[PDB]
Amino acid sequence: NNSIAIPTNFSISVTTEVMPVSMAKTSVDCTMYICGDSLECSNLLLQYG
Amino acid sequence: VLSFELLNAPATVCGPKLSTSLVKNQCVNFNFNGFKGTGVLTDSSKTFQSFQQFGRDASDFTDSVRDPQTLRILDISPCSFGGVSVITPGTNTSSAV
Ligand SMILES: *[C@@H]1O[C@H](CO)[C@@H](O[C@@H]2O[C@H](CO)[C@@H](O)[C@H](O)[C@H]2NC(C)=O)[C@H](O)[C@H]1NC(C)=O
Ligand SMILES: *[C@@H]1O[C@H](CO)[C@@H](O)[C@H](O)[C@H]1NC(C)=O
Repeated sequence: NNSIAIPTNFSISVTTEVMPVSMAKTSVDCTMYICGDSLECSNLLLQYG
Repeated sequence: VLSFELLNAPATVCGPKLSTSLVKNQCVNFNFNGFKGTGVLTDSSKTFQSFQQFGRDASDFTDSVRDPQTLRILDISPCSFGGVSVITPGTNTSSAV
């Protein structure tokens, strides 16, 4: 109840902190993934247009 | 009763059809022993076995095929090439892109 610790010296420390900000922007073409450049499939994809 | 099988082997029994000329670096639809598709035919430097006919990609998409007359190697690429973006202003202002 009558004891206290007081520092007598110090130090300077440099630390790292790594945080992500963005990811890779991606785009997807419906044709050339569902219908592989075929005319018969591209006439059926319009119903799912 | 007749039994058929279709493998990566040279064909023995074939239907009556007359071969045509070979066109390269163009968007055409081909027919190699009944395998009909659409792509750009290019000369290829890949090496096959002594019996195999068409190679395959990672997604089971045939991209190389051997013509049964020249017995050489051809490469198939899609007619559509890459992604194309269009930059436009508003249509009420102009129509130049
Ligand atoms: C705190 O600690 C540092 C070392 O980290 C001490 O710095 C020294 O100070 C003396 C003179 O006081 C110099 O001659 C030395 O070169 C310094 N560096 C080292 C590495 O010894 C400093 O004195 C300390 N402060 C205190 C005890 O009050
Ligand atoms: C017939 O097939 C052979 C062997 O594949 C080939 O060399 C030749 O060009 C083909 N055509 C004719 C007209 O002989």
